[PDB]
Amino acid sequence: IVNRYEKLLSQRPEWHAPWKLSRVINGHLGWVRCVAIDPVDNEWFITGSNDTTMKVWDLATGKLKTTLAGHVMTVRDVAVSDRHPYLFSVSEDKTVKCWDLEKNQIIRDYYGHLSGVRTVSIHPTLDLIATAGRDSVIKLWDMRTRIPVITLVGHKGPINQVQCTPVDPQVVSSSTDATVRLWDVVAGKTMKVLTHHKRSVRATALHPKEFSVASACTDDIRSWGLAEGSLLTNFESEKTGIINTLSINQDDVLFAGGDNGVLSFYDYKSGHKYQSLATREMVGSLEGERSVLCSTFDKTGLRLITGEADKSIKIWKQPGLAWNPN
RNA sequence: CAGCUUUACAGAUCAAUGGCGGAGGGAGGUCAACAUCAAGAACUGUGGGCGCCUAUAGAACUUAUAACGAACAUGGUUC
Repeated sequence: IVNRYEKLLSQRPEWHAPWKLSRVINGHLGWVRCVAIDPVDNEWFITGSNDTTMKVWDLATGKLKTTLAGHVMTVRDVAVSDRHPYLFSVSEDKTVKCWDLEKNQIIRDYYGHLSGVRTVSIHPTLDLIATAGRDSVIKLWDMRTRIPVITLVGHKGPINQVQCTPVDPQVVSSSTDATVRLWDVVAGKTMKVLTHHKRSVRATALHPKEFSVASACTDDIRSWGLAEGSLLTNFESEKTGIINTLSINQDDVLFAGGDNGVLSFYDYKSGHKYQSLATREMVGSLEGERSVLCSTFDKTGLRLITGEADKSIKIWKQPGLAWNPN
């Protein structure tokens, strides 16, 4: 309609600074298909991989702190907790393990997932984590009693990212069924099922200050306030690659990594793509490989960290692009 | 052999003041329920001074070749 387009044209987005590559830390001998940082501090960030390991990394130096070898198969995801000094990690060996960070050694392997487990999210407020695998089910664990407390049946296929919010919409799943769910853990049921994607929403992330949750199928990055479970915006992601990552920055600077490796940045809520970045790879590696598989920002937000399939981790420092809608 | 404090004693006037006072058990069970027993050598309250000082106090148990055991098993997890 003309009534909306005109309005869109009238409104302007804020000039977010562009992004330039800063650090590249070829250290893993495998994909680096998870990355995470400490809520409390931003000194280190760990990165689980197809190595089977996960390595810890000092941001400032870029130096490899230490390794951790508590899986058999490849690590798919990790989550350092704000409220406790535990690092949860999870691998396609079906193990959702829990590393003490006072001793850097596993403690509570949680057992229950029938098959390769894709993501963890620690609940920001509770002493409870949430994991989901190709199982097609998101189980919540009491961390003390290392048992699945509840489980969330709804989904009809493998479930990827499964973020935890502190409100009522306490889990924000995202499947290959292309539904992204909002659940009520307490009710033992769904509350609202965002079906707006076309394909496997293989990426989703909570906004820090804004109580919303960007989510990405093969192209269209939707983003939504999950209070009602209502759409907020659609991003200009029109011919970008298969969106692997979908991290959001503190300053409303949503990042999206592709299977292409084209690092695409967007103003959040606007839905305005305001940068593209061509990937890079090593002289030995192939041009098809290069692809940002996992990524996240620091708590401040000036450094984006992208794990790419070059067996690398690339950290990114910081005139905006013209609007032009449909 | 003097002095004062307590019991055992008559019969008292019984005020005065104390102390034993709502004055009423003891010994024990291979009997329970609860609490609590590894922490700044580490305890608990009380007010007052304003999470911390200063007086009150209380305190059973376990500990310095460090422990509830002058005793010694088995698991689970990683390496």
